Amino acid sequence: VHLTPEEKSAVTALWGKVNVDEVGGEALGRLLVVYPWTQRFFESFGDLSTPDAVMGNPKVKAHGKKVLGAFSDGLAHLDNLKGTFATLSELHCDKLHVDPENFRLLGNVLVCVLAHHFGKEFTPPVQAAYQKVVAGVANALAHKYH
Amino acid sequence: VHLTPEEKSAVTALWGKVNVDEVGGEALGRLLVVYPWTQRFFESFGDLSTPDAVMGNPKVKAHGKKVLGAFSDGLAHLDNLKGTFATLSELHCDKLHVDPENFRLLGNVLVCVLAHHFGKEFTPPVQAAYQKVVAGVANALAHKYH
Amino acid sequence: MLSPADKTNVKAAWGKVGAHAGEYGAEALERMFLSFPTTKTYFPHFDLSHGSAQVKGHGKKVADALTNAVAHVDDMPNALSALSDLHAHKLRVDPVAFKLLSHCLLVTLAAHLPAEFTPAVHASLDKFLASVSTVLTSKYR
Amino acid sequence: MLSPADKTNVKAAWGKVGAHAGEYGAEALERMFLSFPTTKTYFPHFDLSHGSAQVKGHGKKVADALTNAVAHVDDMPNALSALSDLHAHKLRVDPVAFKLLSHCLLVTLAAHLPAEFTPAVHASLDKFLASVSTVLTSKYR
Ligand code: HEM
Ligand code: HEM
Ligand code: HEM
Ligand code: HEM
Repeated sequence: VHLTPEEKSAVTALWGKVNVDEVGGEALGRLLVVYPWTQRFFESFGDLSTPDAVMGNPKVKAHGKKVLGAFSDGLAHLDNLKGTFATLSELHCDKLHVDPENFRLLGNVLVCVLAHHFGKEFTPPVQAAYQKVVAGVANALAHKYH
Repeated sequence: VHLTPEEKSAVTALWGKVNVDEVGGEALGRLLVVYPWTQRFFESFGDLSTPDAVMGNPKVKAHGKKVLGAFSDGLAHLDNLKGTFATLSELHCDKLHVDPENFRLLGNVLVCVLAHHFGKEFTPPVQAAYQKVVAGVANALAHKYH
Repeated sequence: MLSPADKTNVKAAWGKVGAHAGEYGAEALERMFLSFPTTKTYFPHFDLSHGSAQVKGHGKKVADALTNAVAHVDDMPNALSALSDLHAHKLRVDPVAFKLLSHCLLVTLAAHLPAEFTPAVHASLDKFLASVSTVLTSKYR
Repeated sequence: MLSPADKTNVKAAWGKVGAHAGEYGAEALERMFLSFPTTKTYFPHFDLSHGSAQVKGHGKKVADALTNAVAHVDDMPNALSALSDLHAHKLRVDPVAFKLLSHCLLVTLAAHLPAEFTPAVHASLDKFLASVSTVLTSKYR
């Protein structure tokens, strides 16, 4: 999306240091604990009664990796989030019945997790470039809903 | 604004029956009464303590006609809302300091007002087309914010 | 927080709906589904075509609950407790969706009450629907 | 509503905030202004550049009202009555903007309190900021 070059490169460089497995595991898990109603799509993951259980759930952890995996491949197509995520958008609407407001919740969780992990390095200007990316990603994922 | 030509004709057709001066005053008045925090922008308009004070206020009425006259002109340019509203966008941001969430609140109130005026004529699909229009107009008015 | 005046305006407006509640509930639902298609993700098991019977049936159920809240406007958290458990623990609808339905019920009411949908009343009904939404969402976490 | 676990979680995290509260308040504002530029519409009278004194000063005021809320966590409406009056009748800030500041505060805490910002504490802080926000918008209409 409307991303400044100095912005574009702030994102990219930061992402190069991200452990996608850990981070995805943590974003998704935080999502299920901070906003419990999102657990409605995960009944078959198992016990999700307590934060600990949610955070130790291998299917959560594994699903977290998949999601962020797909997100990660997206930061390489910033000039075209819509095309990259179109099939995903359809599947989310037509097979999975996921309200896109959930994509926004995850993005905000994602931004808290990046801050948790990188501390001082996650500066306000670096946070701004990520907020653009995350909203851009959410909007791409909601694009094919009818 | 992605609008179907059947949507576009539904919208333009209804709009042809609108008395903009009156609907404009009603929409603005109801905005100020239903969402009283929005009065913050209108201290110079005098008395706004009761609904009749607001609805009959000659300044609210004049200002309403002016808002809607400009919304109208925008309905003749659905393919270039951004362009049409560029200067007004700048003006609302740098001189008036109006938070864009106000354009969306006003949008929703306009839709109930049209609903009030046209009754059954305001069909579910006709409403759906107006919802896209007010959203697009609100995004065009926010687009030069920085 | 509803005021005496709000409570009066709401009872007066809902009194006029009367035995129209269900009808207007279905209509509200149909407006929402067309205006805000993402809300369809909550009823994947329904048939959402115009005049659909599951939509009518659900519309009546929604309108009955609103009718009950009006009948119990000074005790809404308790009158709506069961419904509130259901939404928080089973249906888990995202909170923003309540705002969408609320707008649509308001549109539906406006289209049917040309005489009673005054600014004062519109205001009161908007606060009323936000209080109902707050109650139904109060046990989410 | 905040549970006992929540109050405790909140008091503990804000416990380690200690004397950086003012610095974190300021940081959160700066984060909000940059990420959500529309929020600048509420501070046309301020110099909003990096490290300006109006932001700092303001940051300390906000942080201090949060200190006061946590300490009166059992009695917020009363503890924040005056601030509630102030926002509803004078500042008249749009309710949606409270969500933005809250998110920026949360990011600010996650950035400065790594060991403390566990998934449970994150949940509680979010509920708390929401409760505060509700209280600050409870008299709007
Ligand atoms: C950052 C935005 C997101 C991205 C990029 C993403 C990506 C993906 C991908 C790649 C899959 C695998 C589909 C396949 O089998 O090929 C998937 C599945 C799924 N996603 Fe998303 N996802 C996102 C957010 C969400 C969130 C917010 C929710 C709900 C809380 C959600 C719910 C699901 C569900 C329920 C599945 C199917 C899981 C299963 O097979 O059991 N997703 N997602
Ligand atoms: C459809 C959305 C809107 C449109 C098309 C619109 C259009 C206009 C126009 C044409 C003007 C006159 C410009 C000038 O004086 O040079 C104006 C001024 C103004 N607008 Fe907007 N307006 C919109 C919404 C709003 C709303 C929602 C608010 C606040 C709730 C607002 C606040 C103002 C204020 C305070 C003025 C200046 C009043 C004065 O002259 O003292 N506007 N707008
Ligand atoms: C004005 C606010 C609302 C009220 C008063 C309300 C009331 C009700 C009632 C009475 C039921 C029936 C439960 C039973 O079987 O006894 C129900 C179920 C349901 N509601 Fe809510 N509702 C509201 C808003 C929402 C909205 C916003 C959503 C999502 C957009 C929603 C989604 C659902 C779903 C999916 C069911 C189950 C449908 C079925 O499978 O039969 N409701 N609601
Ligand atoms: C976490 C919720 C918030 C709390 C606790 C809070 C607290 C405060 C406090 C303590 C003051 C100072 C009052 C005084 O000087 O006596 C204040 C003023 C103010 N706040 Fe709120 N605030 C919150 C959110 C917001 C929101 C989100 C905004 C707008 C985006 C906002 C805009 C303002 C403005 C413009 C002032 C006046 C500043 C000045 O003119 O010096 N506040 N707030």
